[PDB]
Amino acid sequence: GLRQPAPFSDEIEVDFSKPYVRVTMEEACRGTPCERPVRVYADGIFDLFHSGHARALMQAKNLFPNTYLIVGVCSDELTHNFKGFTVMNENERYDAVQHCRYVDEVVRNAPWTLTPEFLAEHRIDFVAHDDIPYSSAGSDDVYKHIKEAGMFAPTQRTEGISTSDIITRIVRDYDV
Amino acid sequence: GLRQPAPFSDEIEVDFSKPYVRVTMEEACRGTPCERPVRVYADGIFDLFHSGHARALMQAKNLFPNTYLIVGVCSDELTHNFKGFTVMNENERYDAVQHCRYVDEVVRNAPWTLTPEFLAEHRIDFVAHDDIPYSSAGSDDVYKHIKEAGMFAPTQRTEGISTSDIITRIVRDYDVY
Ligand SMILES: C[N+](C)(C)CCOP(=O)([O-])OP(=O)(O)OC[C@H]1O[C@@H](n2ccc(N)nc2=O)[C@H](O)[C@@H]1O
Ligand SMILES: C[N+](C)(C)CCOP(=O)([O-])OP(=O)(O)OC[C@H]1O[C@@H](n2ccc(N)nc2=O)[C@H](O)[C@@H]1O
Repeated sequence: GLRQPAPFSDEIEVDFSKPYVRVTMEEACRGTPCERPVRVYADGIFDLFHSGHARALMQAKNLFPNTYLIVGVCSDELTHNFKGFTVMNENERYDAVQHCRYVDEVVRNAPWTLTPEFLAEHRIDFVAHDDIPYSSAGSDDVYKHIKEAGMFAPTQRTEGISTSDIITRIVRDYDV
Repeated sequence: GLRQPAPFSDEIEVDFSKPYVRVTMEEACRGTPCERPVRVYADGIFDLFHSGHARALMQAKNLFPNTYLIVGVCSDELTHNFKGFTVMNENERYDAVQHCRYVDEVVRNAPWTLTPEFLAEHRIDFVAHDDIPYSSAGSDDVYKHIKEAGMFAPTQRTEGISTSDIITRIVRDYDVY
């Protein structure tokens, strides 16, 4: 099956000879050549990595018939600054994502807002995340530019599980 | 890489016109034919499934060059009866193990002590778990017979992470009291 964790982006050599040329939704759905998988990026904190996360990564991996899934995971410094507390530290969250079935590669220290430099450096064809506007603010939606450029592929959240729900059962369990 | 969850054991067509014949450690380490991967079984609760669990599965999957890893996950009733409380219910625990990278198959309602019939029905060659005697009790080690029969392949625990440690950090961080 698989035997080794998904590598960090550092451990893979990319041909910078090939220029950054994206595939359209239409070519991506028809199935790209073996050598040229559609490169999908999904980003997250992935704190208390749970099945809600893995299902999202599963959907992003299946967006197209030949897909290579890159998962960016945000550092503690960024997450603390813009969102709040992490139970698991950055190294533990990098590690958990590496053992997910659907992942092909893990970028550490992922950015909060995606930049043209980052998308070009990782040769990203599409970005996958739920469709709810992510406002971390000074912005209404950090994904707005990605949706506007036609590169956004929405996934569905798994109802009935989340980091907050899990923490909440654990504190309820502890109180009673 | 992979696209679909690891299947549950009931979703897989299994040829029984094939006798239960175990491979020895020695044949296992040399590499079995492509069509006869070494079938390794690892069992657990997998509550708040974390990297220590995943690294145990990773080791079990790497024991031999051509390995098929079957992961047994115990039901809530057994766990509550013999070990203690679960944060995740059995369906959530089953599901999480299905998304682990190293798993080929998942057996639900896994037994507490392995029986000859279970080991035969799933055609298990080796059982992987850490080497600390697991006493649930009326036994000193529920893996005792597996060890004596030569089918036990010990994995190493990942230091510094556990279901308990995680619960403990969460209580410090968010509990009102
Ligand atoms: C901070 N960003 C904007 C750079 C990345 C996104 O940050 P986030 O807060 O959505 O991260 P997260 O770790 O909460 O979720 C990562 C991904 O898993 C998904 N997810 C999470 C919980 C859940 N029950 N179902 C899900 O499908 C989210 O929709 C998201 O697509
Ligand atoms: C109940 N049994 C005997 C049928 C199954 C064993 O039950 P358990 O309590 O060892 O289950 P568990 O979910 O705690 O552990 C599952 C597997 O993960 C391993 N594990 C757990 C935590 C950790 N930090 N490192 C690990 O390597 C355990 O050694 C075991 O091999």
